[PDB]
Amino acid sequence: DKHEVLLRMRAIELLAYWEGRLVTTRLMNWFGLSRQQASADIKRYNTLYNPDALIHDPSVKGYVPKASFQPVLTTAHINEYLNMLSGLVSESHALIAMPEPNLAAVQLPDRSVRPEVIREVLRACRNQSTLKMIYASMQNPQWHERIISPHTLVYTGFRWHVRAYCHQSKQFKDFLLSRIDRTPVVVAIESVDPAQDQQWHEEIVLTLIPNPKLNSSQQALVEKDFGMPDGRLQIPVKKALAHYTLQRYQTAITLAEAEDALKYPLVLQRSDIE
Amino acid sequence: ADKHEVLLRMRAIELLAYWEGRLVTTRLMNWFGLSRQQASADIKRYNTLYNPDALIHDVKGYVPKASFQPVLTTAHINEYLNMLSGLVSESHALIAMPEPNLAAVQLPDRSVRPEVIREVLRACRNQSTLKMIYASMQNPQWHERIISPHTLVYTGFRWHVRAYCHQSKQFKDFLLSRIDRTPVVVAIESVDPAQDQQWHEEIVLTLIPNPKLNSSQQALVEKDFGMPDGRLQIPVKKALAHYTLQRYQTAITLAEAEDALKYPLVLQRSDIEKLSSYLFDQAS
Ligand SMILES: [Cl-]
Repeated sequence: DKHEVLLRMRAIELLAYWEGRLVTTRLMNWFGLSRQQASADIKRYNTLYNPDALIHDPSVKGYVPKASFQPVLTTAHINEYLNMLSGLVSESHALIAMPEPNLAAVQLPDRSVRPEVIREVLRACRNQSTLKMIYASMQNPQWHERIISPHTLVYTGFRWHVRAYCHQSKQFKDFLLSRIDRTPVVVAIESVDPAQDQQWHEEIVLTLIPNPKLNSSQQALVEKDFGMPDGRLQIPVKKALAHYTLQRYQTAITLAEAEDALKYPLVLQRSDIE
Repeated sequence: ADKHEVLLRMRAIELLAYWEGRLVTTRLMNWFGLSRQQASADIKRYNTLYNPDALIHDVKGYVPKASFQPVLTTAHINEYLNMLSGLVSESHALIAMPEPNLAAVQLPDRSVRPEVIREVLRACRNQSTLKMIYASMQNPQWHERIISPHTLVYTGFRWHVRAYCHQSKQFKDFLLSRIDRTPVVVAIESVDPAQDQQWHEEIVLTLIPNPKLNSSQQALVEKDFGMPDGRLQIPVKKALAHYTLQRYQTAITLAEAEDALKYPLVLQRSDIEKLSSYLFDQAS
């Protein structure tokens, strides 16, 4: 089964698992299917993908998941349900998306990343090319020339950057896409092998724990909030993405942050701080 | 004429052209499982019915005309990432790699249970009243709450339901990770969500570069947030204002603001007064 069919199989699984009820009319409205094709899709799911996981409930005039029901196409993350609904309605321009009634999603609409920059940066990552561009940083906020060999575009959840060799500092660094003036241009200067970006290829395990300033009842709640399996979250990450992962989890890194236990219920275990 | 699946192929053509500057027929064929004949028919359709002569053959595929404008998508990079992320199954990963040269930092949620979503969502749709078991940082022992939920909210970090709390007679935010077992529908008359004043009242927050940064530094913050007058104006519901400020990593306190390079973006001092008390909007 190819993309079209699988996306419908995925929608059947998600409606049943997260809503607890699947009616053909929802599938019809989502995909513009006939009632016949929608019914046949539910049959294919209940026959080929998740055998007898769905039970017709004539009362609720719909299908419900059996108590045995486990997803087979999706992970059991609620992220899967939000991603399905968001793909049916694009509102990436909105501060607050409303993919369906009774659901609001807080977004960060990004206007600052130009297509002409992405086009060049992505081509240079694919070609392992070198770029000449105009940049500004907090350290050096006057526009200046930079020569970079990019390997990977990165979305942090807040900002876009490219991981690139800087030919002046001879270091692998993170370059903000919002801070590139005009169109980068390809130059015939030898690029550095991305396999030499140690921080990028080296993995570390971050251990996040409930804030020690919380009482033990409050700590049990933090374990629940983060679905911690054994009183911690262990997150394997590339060294060069570790800082961004911690900010994505809103983890306390600093002493004054960890002191505000209500604001920062999650801290990085000290050994890892080093 | 075009249903979801055809509209997805059209958007994909447009986003590859606009963001990558090149559309290779093999990319289409692999993404949607098309023959070269179906792939070329899709390009012909976008080029005929959607964006007349926007694409030209050249590379085993097509390039945007110099006058190329997107017709199906806003010029937000979010649309490109959304399209790519829809094609692969990576909602579980710390770091998604939706294509070989793009890494996305994600927050996979491990705490929201489907039996809770099933009951809360149905109750939102039905305007029902629920009894449930809840714990807060204030009262971290399990206790009963009686709620009339109206909206599920994802903040970018956590999931909550906006609901009327029948004991406190106040609309509050209940974290979905803090419900134990399955909520039960009860006979109590639900409360009209039209009475949630904080949900219905819109406000406008003003975000500025951190005044501790020098003039040159402040100009880059303006470039980062596409705000060339020096102010970013955020219209938002009062009950979502704190979540918006957090999603933007904005300083709201003096102590926060004092750290310029951690908080380059700050809330205007005169707007602090318009904000609710965060940890009074949270259920007990
Ligand atoms: Cl790529």
